[PDB]
Amino acid sequence: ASKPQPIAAANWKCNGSESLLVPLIETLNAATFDHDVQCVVAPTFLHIPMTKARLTNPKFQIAAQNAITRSGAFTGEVSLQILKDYGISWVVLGHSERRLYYGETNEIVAEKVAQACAAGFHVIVCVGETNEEREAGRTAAVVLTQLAAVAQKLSKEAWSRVVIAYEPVWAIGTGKVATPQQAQEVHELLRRWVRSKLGTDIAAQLRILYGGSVTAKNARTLYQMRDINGFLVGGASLKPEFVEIIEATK
Amino acid sequence: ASKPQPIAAANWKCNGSESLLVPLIETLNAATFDHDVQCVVAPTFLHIPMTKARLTNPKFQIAAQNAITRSGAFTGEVSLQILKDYGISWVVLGHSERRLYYGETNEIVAEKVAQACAAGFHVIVCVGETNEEREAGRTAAVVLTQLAAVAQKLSKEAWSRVVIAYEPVWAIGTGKVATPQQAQEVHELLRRWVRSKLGTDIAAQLRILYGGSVTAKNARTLYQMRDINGFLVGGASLKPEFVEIIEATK
Ligand SMILES: O=S(=O)(O)CCCSc1nc2ccccc2s1
Repeated sequence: ASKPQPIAAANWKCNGSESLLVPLIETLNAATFDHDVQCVVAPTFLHIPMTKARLTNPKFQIAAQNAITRSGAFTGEVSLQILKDYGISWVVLGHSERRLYYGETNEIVAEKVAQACAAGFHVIVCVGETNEEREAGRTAAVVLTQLAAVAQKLSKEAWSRVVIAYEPVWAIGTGKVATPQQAQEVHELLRRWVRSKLGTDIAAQLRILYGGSVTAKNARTLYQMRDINGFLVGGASLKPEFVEIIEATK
Repeated sequence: ASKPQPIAAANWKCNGSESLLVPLIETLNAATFDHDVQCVVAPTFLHIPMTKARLTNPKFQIAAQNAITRSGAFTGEVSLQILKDYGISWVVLGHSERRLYYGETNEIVAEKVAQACAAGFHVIVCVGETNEEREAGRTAAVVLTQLAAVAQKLSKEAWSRVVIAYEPVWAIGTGKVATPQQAQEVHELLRRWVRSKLGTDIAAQLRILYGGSVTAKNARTLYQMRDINGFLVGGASLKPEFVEIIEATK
């Protein structure tokens, strides 16, 4: 029925410096919103400590940009347990960049999401087709296969901590945002699939966010679509306009 | 010639928590090392901040366990520039776990090392052959090709900030503890290659660290080997025992 609580998530990706983030964080702290909205900021692992120490806005949660399922002999990686111990309860998993550059198959992503949910994390699970896949008319087949791989490892209860982020690969950092119709069409497909497998309530309460060239200028029109519950913001999240994007979820 | 300054590096891998690392750090801080030695601790990115704010032992430098060549749209990753801005001047690259689980090829490792050196970092370059490769009699071909790949991208002057770590992946991967003799067998060929391809000066100043199983029990015997200049320690580097391992390089 009515839309669940919206989410405005910032993916700073592999960017940042203390001198840059300090002022940015202060802007976030001074920002107020008159509607219920879950704001999220995902710094690089290296910047999580300074962010957690400085960010005070209660409507904000800190998320890691990735994580592996187990602590151990995995040089260079950061596990969910390590993040949990540090007080981080949100995490982005399966980002297109990780599926494409760092060998994250649908199954690997699913294992990550499964362990994250079991660990009590709110997970922003990313899905999305490439330009070639959309041109070949494989969009639905692709995103449903990505989502299905994850769902198969989750229990019914786990969905209360699951968030889906649809980011068409052709819309990431290209300045070519999906039209409201294009986004709505996929969000519908995703939610309808979830409903067929998990029921009315879970499908209705599920937040499905759009990501890919989202800006303060195109955010409002996108958010008004019936099946869009917020955004995963890349480039514009490291700018002051990110506050306007949040306001766009009112 | 005499051995150059030894290095005792701790690779904490994907392990750590405030409760574990604080006591260990203060234990390292309390220890006093009378000889010339470069100590290194490589915490996960998440723990680098607490380590930098707490580590005081004068013999220590803090290193990252990995890094990518550039900042940008690489969700989950940390770039060399972000680390440098944070004040981290040491980095481990090409560790077997990344070459095996995260598809880091010789070219990828070589490129990372080249940009690292260009960025002014001291780099611990990891090389090593698997059990299969060793059983096929390919130890030399494998490790030297890995080393050659990185060597081709560097200039002679860069080696002053390069460090090689030999990982007997064949031993680690089979749950075995390589003997000082098996360790030295590879260090001998590694230095022979460096001596003939890069120069007598480079070979004499180059630290070639043993990255196999090192504990307070076998550290001294390993360091006694002619071509071993220290270690890249695993599990034991997370224990107070690491103090004795460092002392074994005297
Ligand atoms: O060479 S293989 O690909 O068969 C094994 C590589 C070791 S990676 C892994 N190590 C552990 C250890 C405990 C639990 C789960 C895992 S996955």
